[PDB]
Amino acid sequence: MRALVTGAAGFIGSTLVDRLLADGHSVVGLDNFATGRATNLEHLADNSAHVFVEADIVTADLHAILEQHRPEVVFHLAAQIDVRRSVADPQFDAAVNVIGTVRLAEAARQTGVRKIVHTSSGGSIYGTPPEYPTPETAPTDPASPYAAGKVAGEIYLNTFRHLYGLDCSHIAPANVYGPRQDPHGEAGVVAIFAQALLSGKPTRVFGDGTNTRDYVFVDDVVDAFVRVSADVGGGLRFNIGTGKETSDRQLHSAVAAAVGGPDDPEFHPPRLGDLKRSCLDIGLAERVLGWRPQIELADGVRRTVEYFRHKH
Amino acid sequence: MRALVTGAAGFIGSTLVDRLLADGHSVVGLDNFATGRATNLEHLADNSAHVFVEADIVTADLHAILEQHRPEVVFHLAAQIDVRRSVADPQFDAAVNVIGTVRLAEAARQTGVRKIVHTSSGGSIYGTPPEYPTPETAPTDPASPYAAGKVAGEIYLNTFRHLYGLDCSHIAPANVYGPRQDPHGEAGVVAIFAQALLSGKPTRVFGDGTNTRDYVFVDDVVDAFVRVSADVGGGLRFNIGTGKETSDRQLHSAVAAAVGGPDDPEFHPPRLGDLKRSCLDIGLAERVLGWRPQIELADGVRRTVEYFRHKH
Ligand SMILES: NC(=O)c1ccc[n+]([C@@H]2O[C@H](COP(=O)([O-])OP(=O)(O)OC[C@H]3O[C@@H](n4cnc5c(N)ncnc54)[C@H](O)[C@@H]3O)[C@@H](O)[C@H]2O)c1
Ligand SMILES: NC(=O)c1ccc[n+]([C@@H]2O[C@H](COP(=O)([O-])OP(=O)(O)OC[C@H]3O[C@@H](n4cnc5c(N)ncnc54)[C@H](O)[C@@H]3O)[C@@H](O)[C@H]2O)c1
Ligand SMILES: O=c1ccn([C@@H]2O[C@H](COP(=O)(O)OP(=O)(O)O[C@H]3O[C@H](CO)[C@@H](O)[C@H](O)[C@H]3O)[C@@H](O)[C@H]2O)c(=O)[nH]1
Ligand SMILES: O=c1ccn([C@@H]2O[C@H](COP(=O)(O)OP(=O)(O)O[C@H]3O[C@H](CO)[C@@H](O)[C@H](O)[C@H]3O)[C@@H](O)[C@H]2O)c(=O)[nH]1
Repeated sequence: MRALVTGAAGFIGSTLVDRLLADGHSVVGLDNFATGRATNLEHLADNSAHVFVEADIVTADLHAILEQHRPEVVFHLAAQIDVRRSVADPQFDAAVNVIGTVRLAEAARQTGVRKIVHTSSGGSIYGTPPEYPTPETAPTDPASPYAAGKVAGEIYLNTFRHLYGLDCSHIAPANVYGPRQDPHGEAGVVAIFAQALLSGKPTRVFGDGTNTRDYVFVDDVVDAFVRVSADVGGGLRFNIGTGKETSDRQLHSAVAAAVGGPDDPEFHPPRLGDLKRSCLDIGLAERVLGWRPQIELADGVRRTVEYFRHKH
Repeated sequence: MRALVTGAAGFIGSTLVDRLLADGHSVVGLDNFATGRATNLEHLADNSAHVFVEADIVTADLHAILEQHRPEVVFHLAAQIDVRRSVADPQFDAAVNVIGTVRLAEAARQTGVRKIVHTSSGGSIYGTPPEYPTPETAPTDPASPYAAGKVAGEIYLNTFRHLYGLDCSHIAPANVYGPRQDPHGEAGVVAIFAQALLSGKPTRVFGDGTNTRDYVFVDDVVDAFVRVSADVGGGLRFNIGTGKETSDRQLHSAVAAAVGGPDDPEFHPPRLGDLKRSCLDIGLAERVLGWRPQIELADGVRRTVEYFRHKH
């Protein structure tokens, strides 16, 4: 099939691009390099089944782009991804994450696109949820502008589905980690710990370091995108995670074990917008998509540390 | 108290301004005259308790404005209001209704505003709902971009409530009508019918004319706004309607009776984006706010026709 990936120059996006090409699809990648990296795509230079478009989803002529390339499925990964940034500038986060999504949907509905696969935020959209692990039936309750914009994106796509019959599904990942995640990003703790511990630079947790997340490996997340791209799970959100909680402190220890050396992070003040706990019920993805994560944290961390070590 | 009304030059906005002034408040009205009219406020020219600011919520320095005027309550009525327009240009609708709301919330949380009263759309946010009359407990299921943006607005304000403790409640009206509603557009059917029939100009219904809405008089909606402006019903949405369905055909008959004119509408094609039925369960507003609509359709329609007959 023909696929278009927004945020294609990014961590998850470039990984998804590689997977789709392997699966025999032709791919158009779209990115403005806000946080993505050309090196994530540089190996594709001579592949005729791949075309890259440098474009900003907020302002670009998405209608013209989609009219040219006629993607059957659009995988929408382009976003402002930093929670703290969204607090600093909710307007900008909303422009990229809400307006960008709306413009893409409006383009897609006019150009024969079959389905948009949205990227929500399983890790943040439920806010402080009524239970853990958190199922998709739990109400959204965002507590950061980033989380709100992701919810708004889902709703707008659901709307276009009613309005025009433009199919959509929402991939809602937990905390994604692995190769190609920006070591110099403001977010992505696994990458941050790995890079710093390899370099012997200081590491820090926030609060008492008890804050928990659900750490899911990139290759597993990519598989979920592929599964949901077919005519299945239409109209629905799927939590994509492991259903296992790992504290800031516990993760540090695991990364230290993989790198070697000391396991002694600093403790810094909590950050406004960040939730205390995150753990996803992944039953729906199993039942409906046949999706299950293959990579356990210890293995994923080893893989990620090794990757960083080699590239370092 | 100090109050600021966005959309103050509009139909509901100007009516609310009048009420707030009568209740002894100082009022700042804010509008860009996208759909509002200076004539709706011209009677206030010599009232020292009223100040008007011309500003576009999408781009104006709202922080500066709130820092100057220091409202305790912001009544947020500024919006793109036309469902079909939202279908024709979802980006523009999203810019005004989502981005505008986000910017206002970001301004308000910085200037010591106690509460924002949002205006949602009870009539559209539920889409095709599970039951009629529809309670607030029914899931939102928007089927127009306008409805989606109203839902997104709610969610962002709920987010700012978590983030900063900026209080919010969502007034979610059904179909509001009465004096000052503009008769010259495609929205505001009661006004359209009333002025056209008085003028002997053609009228029309859409589809088979059986579509229903819940018609609630402007003064009733204004009272709900005032009631919810106190520290009451924090974090909640309130359906503001009558809980009675009137079809397009029945409405036309009602307006024709009030005017004393012919009841012979043309029949035009359906409008994409328009729901078939809309009816609100108003129990929650009664319980929490002590609010009930006083004005029955027959009486409200009479008062609406009179507005056009007495108009300067
Ligand atoms: N990494 C995680 O833990 C995680 C978990 C849940 C959700 N997500 C979502 O997954 C998606 C991919 O995130 P990631 O982890 O790969 O981060 P990333 O920053 O590597 O990927 C985001 C990509 O979007 C691009 N982009 C940003 N704004 C753009 C714009 N206006 N126009 C065009 N392109 C733009 C960036 O340049 C980047 O390449 C995002 O939607 C993110 O919100 C990530
Ligand atoms: N009329 C109804 O049936 C009804 C019911 C439910 C919801 N609402 C909501 O009630 C509010 C008022 O609607 P109305 O019926 O009075 O219509 P209206 O068009 O008279 O009022 C909207 C006002 O907002 C102003 N405005 C629009 N965009 C603006 C911007 N970018 N910056 C500043 N001002 C801007 C317009 O100029 C106008 O004065 C809106 O939020 C609308 O969505 C209306
Ligand atoms: O130096 C650091 C950085 C982070 N953390 C902790 O690591 C966790 C994860 O933080 P971060 O890597 O910044 O990710 P999140 O803010 O949780 O959000 C990520 O995971 C979400 C999952 O839904 C995505 O939506 C977001 O885009 C993505 O940035 C938190 O508990 C932080 O306190 C540390 O202890 N030390
Ligand atoms: O010439 C006309 C115009 C409208 N209608 C009918 O009247 C009804 C009401 O339509 P309209 O006045 O355009 O309002 P809505 O599209 O229902 O939306 C209104 O009511 C919502 C209630 O929440 C608000 O959110 C919106 O801002 C407001 O425009 C519909 O069934 C139309 O078919 C006619 O029969 N003839």
